[PDB]
Amino acid sequence: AEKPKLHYFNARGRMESTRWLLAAAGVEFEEKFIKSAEDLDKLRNDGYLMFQQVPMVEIDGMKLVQERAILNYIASKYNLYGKDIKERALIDMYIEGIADLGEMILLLPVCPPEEKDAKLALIKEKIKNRYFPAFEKVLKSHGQDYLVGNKLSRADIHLVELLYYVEELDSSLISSFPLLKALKTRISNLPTVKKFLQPGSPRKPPMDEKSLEEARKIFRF
Amino acid sequence: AEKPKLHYFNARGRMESTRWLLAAAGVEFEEKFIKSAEDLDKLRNDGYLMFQQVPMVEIDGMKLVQERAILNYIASKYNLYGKDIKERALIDMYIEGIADLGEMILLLPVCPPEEKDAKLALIKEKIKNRYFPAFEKVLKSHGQDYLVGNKLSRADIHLVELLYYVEELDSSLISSFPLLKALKTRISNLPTVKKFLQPGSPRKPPMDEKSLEEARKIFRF
Ligand SMILES: COc1ccc(CSC[C@H](NC(=O)CCCN)C(=O)NCC(=O)O)cc1
Ligand SMILES: COc1ccc(CSC[C@H](NC(=O)CCCN)C(=O)NCC(=O)O)cc1
Ligand SMILES: [Cl-]
Ligand SMILES: [Cl-]
Repeated sequence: AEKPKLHYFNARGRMESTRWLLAAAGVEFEEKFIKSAEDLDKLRNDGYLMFQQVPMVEIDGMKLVQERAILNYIASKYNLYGKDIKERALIDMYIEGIADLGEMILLLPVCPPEEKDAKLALIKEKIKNRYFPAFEKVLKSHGQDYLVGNKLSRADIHLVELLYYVEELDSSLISSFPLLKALKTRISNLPTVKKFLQPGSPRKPPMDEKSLEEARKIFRF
Repeated sequence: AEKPKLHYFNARGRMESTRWLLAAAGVEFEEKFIKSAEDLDKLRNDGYLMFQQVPMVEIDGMKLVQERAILNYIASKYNLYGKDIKERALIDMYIEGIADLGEMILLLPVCPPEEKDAKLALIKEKIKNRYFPAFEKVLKSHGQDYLVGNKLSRADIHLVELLYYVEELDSSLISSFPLLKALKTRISNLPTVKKFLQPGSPRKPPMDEKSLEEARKIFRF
């Protein structure tokens, strides 16, 4: 069973959701960490990166770049993309909202320092008034344990990953959303996810100033 | 089955790729233009916008928001998403690179005035050195008339749409990419696309200063 190989630097960034999804699905992977700009250039010069960027995942004979292409593939392969085209639409709608919020959070430390305070406030406003109410409403609507189809899907995994990041940001933000809290708990207790959340897994820590500088070095921004 | 109904303002923006894809698929659709902040607020208040944003498309009983959710559903529904999981992986990689370049171009007029010139220069370098070479290389690899599976897919439609925007930016950018020029011609001559390119279709013009101010008042930015 040829192990997916994840090409990225040693940090969450744009590869972390893939780590979560693979782990949730019970899929053992290996990581090849990029440690320098010359490591990145070697991947490029070797023809591994369609758009000269990473993440790249070697899986099932493909060299897949673009986080959404990677995740869509994994989700479909491991039956985490719902049962039909209509369930996929709900899943897609939900996870695209999750991705918008996740992007805001991801880029927050790369924000011009003069914009950081207002943008943090905007994110917190959006969490409390836009995103968390949307997902709370979906869960309340059907009263089922999962977002879509009464069955585990990538939507549950991606939302719960985001809930962990929001907790890191401000642990109060979830406080008025009991159904999200309950989903976090249930999903975090699934054996594959529980193992991923335990010390020693490939799960990556929050990116510190230093890891961010290693990114600026490697990717030249 | 209802005719799909597209909720957006009367401009390209984030709904235009949906108009291209539906039109290319031969699917008749209706539009309901938002003209004020109040129209948008009515859709939000009445519960039809999961994340309080448009585009929203009413299709097959869903109120689908999020452009990628909308496009994924339409592509699957109309057999424009390839024939298997690995073809979808190529399609997704391709269209995610298209979206990255498209997003840059979309947001150019909303750049601070003093950053706009430098951002245009960077977009032009990326077109010439990163994106056009990637898609040229795909077309060269198989020499076929379509990007994937020797069959029209969403990737051909989204690519050709982008080639039209690039042409507006600078008609010289494609000049050294003969296979891209040929794809633009062929796809533009497909009966459905031809009709969409002709007058009187739902295709939208470039956004001018007056349309941008309309967006600023409806969406409050
Ligand atoms: C705040 O933390 C980070 C750390 C790294 C990155 C950059 S991820 C590597 C980058 N890839 C992309 O931008 C892919 C997006 C596709 N939709 C990359 O490879 N950059 C090199 C380059 O663009 O030349 C972003 C936020
Ligand atoms: C350069 O021209 C434009 C014009 C309008 C828009 C905004 S499109 C409407 C907006 N939707 C989104 O941002 C959707 C993104 C989901 N990934 C919207 O509804 N904004 C109101 C709001 O966010 O409250 C963007 C560029
Ligand atoms: Cl990516
Ligand atoms: Cl959207």
